[PDB]
Amino acid sequence: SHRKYEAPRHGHLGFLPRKRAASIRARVKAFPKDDRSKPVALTSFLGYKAGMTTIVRDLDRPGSKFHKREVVEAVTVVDTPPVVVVGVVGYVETPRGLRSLTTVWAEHLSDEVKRRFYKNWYKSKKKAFTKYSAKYAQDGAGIERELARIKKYASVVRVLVHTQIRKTPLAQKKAHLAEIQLNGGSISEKVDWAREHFEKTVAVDSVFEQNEMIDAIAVTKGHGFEGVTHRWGTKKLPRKTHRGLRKVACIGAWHPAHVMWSVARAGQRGYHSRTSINHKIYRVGKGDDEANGATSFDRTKKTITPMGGFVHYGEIKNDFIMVKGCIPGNRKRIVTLRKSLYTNTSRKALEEVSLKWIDTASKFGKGRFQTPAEKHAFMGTLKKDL
Amino acid sequence: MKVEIDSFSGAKIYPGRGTLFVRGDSKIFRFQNSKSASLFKQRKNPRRIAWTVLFRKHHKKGI
Amino acid sequence: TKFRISLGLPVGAIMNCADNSGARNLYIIAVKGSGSRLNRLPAASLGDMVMATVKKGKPELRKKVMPAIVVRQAKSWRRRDGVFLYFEDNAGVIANPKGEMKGSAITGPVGKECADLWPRVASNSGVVV
RNA sequence: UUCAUCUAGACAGCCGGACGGUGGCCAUGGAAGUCGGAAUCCGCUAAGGAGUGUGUAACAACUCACCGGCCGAAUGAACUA
RNA sequence: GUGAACAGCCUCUAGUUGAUAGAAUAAUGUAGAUAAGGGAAGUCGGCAAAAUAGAUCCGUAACUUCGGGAUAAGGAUUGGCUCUAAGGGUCGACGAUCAACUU
RNA sequence: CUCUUAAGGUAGCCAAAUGCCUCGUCAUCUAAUUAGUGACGCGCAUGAAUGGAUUAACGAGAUUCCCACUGUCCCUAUCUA
RNA sequence: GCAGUCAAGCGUUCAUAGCGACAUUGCUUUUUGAUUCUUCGAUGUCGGCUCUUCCUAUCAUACCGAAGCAGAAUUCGGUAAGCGUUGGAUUGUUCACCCACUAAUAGGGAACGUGAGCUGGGUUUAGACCGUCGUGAGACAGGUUAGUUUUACCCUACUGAUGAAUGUUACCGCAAUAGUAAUUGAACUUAGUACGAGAGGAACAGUUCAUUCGGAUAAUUGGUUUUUGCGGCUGUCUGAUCAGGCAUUGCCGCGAAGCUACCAUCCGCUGGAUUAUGGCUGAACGCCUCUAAGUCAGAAUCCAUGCUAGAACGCGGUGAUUUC
RNA sequence: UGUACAACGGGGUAUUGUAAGCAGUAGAGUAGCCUUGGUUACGAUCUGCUGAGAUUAAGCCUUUGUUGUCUGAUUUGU
Ligand SMILES: [K+]
Ligand SMILES: [K+]
Ligand SMILES: [K+]
Ligand SMILES: [Mg+2]
Ligand SMILES: [Mg+2]
Ligand SMILES: [Mg+2]
Ligand SMILES: [Mg+2]
Ligand SMILES: [Mg+2]
Ligand SMILES: [Mg+2]
Ligand SMILES: [Mg+2]
Ligand SMILES: [Mg+2]
Ligand SMILES: [Mg+2]
Ligand SMILES: [Mg+2]
Ligand SMILES: [Mg+2]
Ligand SMILES: [Mg+2]
Ligand SMILES: [Mg+2]
Ligand SMILES: [Mg+2]
Ligand SMILES: [Mg+2]
Ligand SMILES: [Mg+2]
Ligand SMILES: [Mg+2]
Ligand SMILES: [Mg+2]
Ligand SMILES: [Mg+2]
Ligand SMILES: [Mg+2]
Ligand SMILES: [Mg+2]
Ligand SMILES: [Mg+2]
Ligand SMILES: [Mg+2]
Ligand SMILES: [Mg+2]
Ligand SMILES: [Mg+2]
Ligand SMILES: [Mg+2]
Ligand SMILES: [Mg+2]
Ligand SMILES: [Mg+2]
Ligand SMILES: [Mg+2]
Ligand SMILES: [Mg+2]
Ligand SMILES: [Mg+2]
Ligand SMILES: [Mg+2]
Ligand SMILES: [Mg+2]
Ligand SMILES: [Mg+2]
Ligand SMILES: [Mg+2]
Ligand SMILES: [Mg+2]
Ligand SMILES: [Mg+2]
Repeated sequence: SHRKYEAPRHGHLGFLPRKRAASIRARVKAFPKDDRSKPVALTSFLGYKAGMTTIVRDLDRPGSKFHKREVVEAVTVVDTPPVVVVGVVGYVETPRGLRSLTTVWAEHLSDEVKRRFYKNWYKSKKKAFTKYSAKYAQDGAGIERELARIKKYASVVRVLVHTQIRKTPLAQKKAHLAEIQLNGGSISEKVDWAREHFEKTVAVDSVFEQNEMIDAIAVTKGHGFEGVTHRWGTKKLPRKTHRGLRKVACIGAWHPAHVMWSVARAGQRGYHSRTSINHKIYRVGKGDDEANGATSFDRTKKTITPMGGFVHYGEIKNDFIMVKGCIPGNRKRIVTLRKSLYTNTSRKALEEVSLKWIDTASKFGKGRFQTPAEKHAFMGTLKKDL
Repeated sequence: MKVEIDSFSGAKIYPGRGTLFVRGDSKIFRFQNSKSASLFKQRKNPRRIAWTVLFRKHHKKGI
Repeated sequence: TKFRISLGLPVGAIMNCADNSGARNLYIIAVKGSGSRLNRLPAASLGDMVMATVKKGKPELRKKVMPAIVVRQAKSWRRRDGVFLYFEDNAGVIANPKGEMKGSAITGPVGKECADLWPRVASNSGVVV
């Protein structure tokens, strides 16, 4: 007989299977459509989620109840030191999809990216790319031949870039290497851009700008094996239930005489690849710029780092991207920020946000002071110091 | 933005921090955190709570 | 016309009557504009119009369904300016379906969202937040 | 299949006419061809119904049956499986 | 010892240290807890849980077989410390000496 | 007025743990009540030691409402072994 | 139970806007019967809770056609199951009924889905009471009260998790296939405008929010406390002090981290092809004709974009490949 | 054999709420003494040193300090 009271199904069947992502770095499965009149540019960037904070800004939304008023908003900080371009990959199109024809690497690779090709770096002889670097022996004839092949072919061009994880406070020391599509015209000049940027750094400010809508692609925080109640949001069974209540009561009818794929089951929760779109960049700040956390309204010379450091992360010392709201992935996780795949014009995008104040109170507690100088001024002199 | 003052402890309240309590008589109390909020609800006197600005002022601490 | 306010007054909640209509409390039986979800109680927030009965109060006002407007919540809710605020009690005022108050005076403070949503409540209100 | 129209011009198509006796008689507050009953007529007639519709409170007025101007050979109706 | 108490809790004498262990801390469990706002809307049904609770003082309705109901209902107080007052024995209207707790 | 029995259900009580019709009718209780209570009684099929009616007190008996209380629920979360 | 055909009539006129007698053709298996084919060395017997999926005879939402469609509202109908279809009082109840919200509170199937998922209020063991019946033991689709809900560790299914084999190993990728998701409302304005004698009274475009759902996240607020972190308190033990033990986490207040809440916040894409339908040209049938050839637009539909997984017997690029 | 790693230490951050000890013409009062205005003793508590003390990664941040560690086993060939 029928369900006898309608309810929406629990969970989204389009995010199946709820299995662990095959890699800790979520793959970018779609790049922005190529407009071949614009200059050559990366379609994405690699960063490390540092943590969240809060900002105050005047809302610009005519017709809204809070128009020209002050709104407090949550923001996520992504430590984004410049990425080192170390190679180029050419992609030809086939009746069976895109296919990598050849990859041309830079002559010199840093130990950061070399560690990525090693499970046991400490006891290896570090022979990686030693014979490849010999292709630059006298004139780089083989490198030029491969680049000529990429120009003659490879309707899609991607650069291989790696993070400078040594500039982050992470203990990993092993760089993250990824392919970033080169948008802009003339595959020939895509290859020229890649070759000219071999062994060179590209900063996040050359990829992204303020008020831009971007997408965050990351593996979510893992939670291990989870019951249906929290994995799918199913109703808790009554307290009277024998054999447990954090379950689904009926996991299927008599026919089909099988548990169906659509029924909520206990299993792995979190550590899933997610691509969340339309996150507005609130700041493109620079590590070399002190007063990173300052605004035109605050003028207090302070960095983006909260007092005591970002909890479980450390201090931001590099370029950083501050996006509105929250993004998938936990602190210290590698995330990929990609340009939006469409042109959003909705007055939520295209809104020019000007931060009035960035919170730098300690996230290790109920932080009361934005700066150590402010703590000094409020508290007065102490016994130890001050 | 304007930095508020804790009605109980006198600590600086930055935007989003703590809570705001509107009493029956429409008096407004701002608490920087749940510690001061809970002490106020317990009806403790800030003049007796040794870490508050009011206590330190009444006891001539720091000045 | 108003942002989402954390619902703190589900069906069956009894709030104080803040008007001078002679009612002492309002008993929530419904929330206007509330959605549908299995087992989910209709719940009201500050500024919402509810359907209510007078549990204690004037006998002429008791034993019937009437519109009411929530003017105090007592459940902490977040304003867009980042302020988490709450009242000491849940309170509402008897009104007609068009939002005009049955009483002529408000006792105690009134939420800004409720005052902005309902001009008659704002006109009869004293302290707003 | 059966019955019809047709080079003595079939049907369709465009345009002209579509009167007089006559607001025919009666029921209706008013009904003139046309909400309704009966009578189902002729003179002019190639031709016109006391009326095929639209329209009017009733009129008036368009419209079609009917006959014509033009083109020039097949066409129409009811049936059967 | 606390406490009205052979209650509960801690300790002395005496006895035991016996229940297969080690490492991790997923789901679901069994046992024990907490929870914003609402307060039975859950459910057959307040099931389960929570709330109350000792003692002192005040106050206590209907009904009643006058015996009860009754701890009705409903209130207030309670720590520590320093004191004050009252309540005795024995011996020779008073003196000497001795003494334990309850208010 | 009749037929009629041994006598024809008296005092009481009731949609009662006894009433089919029935979720009876009225009132109250609620926003809403096949529930509860108070009434009514041509009562399928109430009723007098097969005891009737009522009763203070008592009840791990059945039931309704109210105050307090709460994770029973809204709507779940967290912690310990 | 649902749907047709005819058309005497209703509909002021007018059979077919909407209906529709007398008749008649069907469909369905969510009624109840009929039967007794399966099961009596046993398929757990009501209802609810929970959860998934399916159907469409479509309540709502999308786009439309018709009206006795002026507007508003409404009615009939088409494509359409993509998407939603509720909170409660009484009752074990299915059913019913009422209150209320809502865009709507559509109807159903899945062994009258679902008891090694629950529950056990009812029916339907044994106790007991009443009424009627019986001489009686006892009977009662009559009422009432109490009444043990057992087992999975196997196989498969499902959910997640490893993994041999391809020379080895490592990095970066491709994408067959499978899944897929967003939903609905309100306010402002349009506009007191179109329409209408008036009463009343829209819609497109735009804006701000909200509902239901989903995926994340913990800056803030709240919850959680074995941080047994700090403080306080009782009883007792360590001669007193200091500092501690025990009270099965002794209790209380605060409590960082972590986890977590529409109790918090953030985010949830745009192209093509179509259905109904409305058209273009245009014969059939010198006219007419959206249709026959051809063709335009067009739905919450479909397929893509995008999103999830990555075939462990699909593929590509690239690095290093053992002196002994 | 290092912008190495670890264990401690330091600092920052955060939590609680002012440690022990000493002292005091603080202390409701009480009991002695004699030079009769003090002194001695008991005293919940109060005040000062003292926003002190304690804890702070166990999944906080940081570190010119101190101390130490850094070749064990198995297997893999086109
Ligand atoms: K059988
Ligand atoms: K917390
Ligand atoms: K102790
Ligand atoms: Mg349904
Ligand atoms: Mg969630
Ligand atoms: Mg059980
Ligand atoms: Mg924090
Ligand atoms: Mg907190
Ligand atoms: Mg329910
Ligand atoms: Mg004693
Ligand atoms: Mg609670
Ligand atoms: Mg509470
Ligand atoms: Mg209450
Ligand atoms: Mg209920
Ligand atoms: Mg219910
Ligand atoms: Mg019930
Ligand atoms: Mg109980
Ligand atoms: Mg009593
Ligand atoms: Mg009492
Ligand atoms: Mg009688
Ligand atoms: Mg009776
Ligand atoms: Mg009765
Ligand atoms: Mg009830
Ligand atoms: Mg009897
Ligand atoms: Mg069996
Ligand atoms: Mg079976
Ligand atoms: Mg259909
Ligand atoms: Mg069944
Ligand atoms: Mg089963
Ligand atoms: Mg069972
Ligand atoms: Mg069952
Ligand atoms: Mg039972
Ligand atoms: Mg029995
Ligand atoms: Mg008998
Ligand atoms: Mg011991
Ligand atoms: Mg202890
Ligand atoms: Mg045409
Ligand atoms: Mg065609
Ligand atoms: Mg594979
Ligand atoms: Mg340290």
